[PDB]
Order: sequence, then C-alpha cells, then structure tokens
Amino acid sequence: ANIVGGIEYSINNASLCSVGFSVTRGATKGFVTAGHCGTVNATARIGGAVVGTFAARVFPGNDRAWVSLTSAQTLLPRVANGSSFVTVRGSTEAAVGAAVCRSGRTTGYQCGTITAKNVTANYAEGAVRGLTQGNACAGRGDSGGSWITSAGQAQGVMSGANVQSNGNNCGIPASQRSSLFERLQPILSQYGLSLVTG
Amino acid sequence: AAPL
Repeated sequence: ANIVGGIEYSINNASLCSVGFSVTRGATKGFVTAGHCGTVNATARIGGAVVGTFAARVFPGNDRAWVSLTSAQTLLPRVANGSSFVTVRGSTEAAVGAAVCRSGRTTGYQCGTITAKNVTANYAEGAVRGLTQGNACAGRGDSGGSWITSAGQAQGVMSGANVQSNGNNCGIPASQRSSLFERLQPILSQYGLSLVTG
Repeated sequence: AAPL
C-alpha cells in the first residue's frame, strides 16, 4: 500500500484510524499515528491487507504511537487533500495564530488556525496533556491523522475534539471548536524516527 | 473533547 498522511487503516479488524506521517527508523519503514488507536502489537491493515503492527504507544498522558511496516510498503512524503496531495517538507512548529489543516478518513481535509498550546484533554481513560488546539473541524475516525501547514510543515497527529451527536464538530462555528493534536516533535525524538520529506 |  502507498502510505500517505490522512488515509484509513484498521486496527485488529475493528477500529479505524488515520495515518499521520511516513517515517523511518534506520532501515525500518513506519508511520506515526495516535496512541489511543491501538495497543502494542495490534495489527494494522490498509484496504484489507496487513501492512504492519503497533511498535510502541503512550496513551493516556500523551497520545502517540508508530506502526512498523513490512518492507513491501511504499512510504511517501505526502498528506491526502481530496484527490490531490500536500508535500511534507519538514516539521517546524507553527505558532498560535498560524493557519493549519488536518487530514483524516472521516471529514477529509479541513483547515483552521492554531488557537492554544499545552491544553489538557480529560478523556475517559485519563488526561492527556501538552496538546495543541486548532479550530479546523474533525470527526470520529480522524484520530491519528496529519495536521500540516500549507507550506508542508508537519505539526502533529489528531487526538480528540468536542464532537456533537453527529460525530464531528464541523456543524458548530470555528469559534466553538476544540480539535486537539499531539505535537510531532516529541514523538520523533522519543522513538528515534525521521520524517520522510519530498 | 473525546478521542477520535
């Protein structure tokens, strides 16, 4: 499978999450995603086929994970934006006020701005700290997906949002959305990963 | 906010 930020993958034939970013760990191919999406050694499938397993994760506290892929997978420096692509150029962290977009399999590609950093989400499982907030909308299924600027700087992976009964927060004004992502930089240094760029 |  071609590994692109934003696309669907399943975990142990049950949950769905979205791919965050293609990365490598020495000769190993992988992708970063949210930690709440799978436990270590959970099987990841893309389009019915086994592409790899969860190698590590931290959830709650933080919300991060990376999936080690088999050699057959093609890693690509890209995030899906409809039928088009955004090239991953690096991971400079954007400041509050910066515009940002996110990509996932439920709501597609949505943009908004970063409104706050170091937010705590109190999920049923425990708190997750250090999250950045934007007001781009998102829905159930988008977790793990890419948050990236138009210029190609990877910001982090989708953690959670104040979804309404329709499963997303796209039907409430941007001013009332709290869509949270896990910063990419600590995930890259914690697992010794390098971002695939183009 | 809930996970996703």
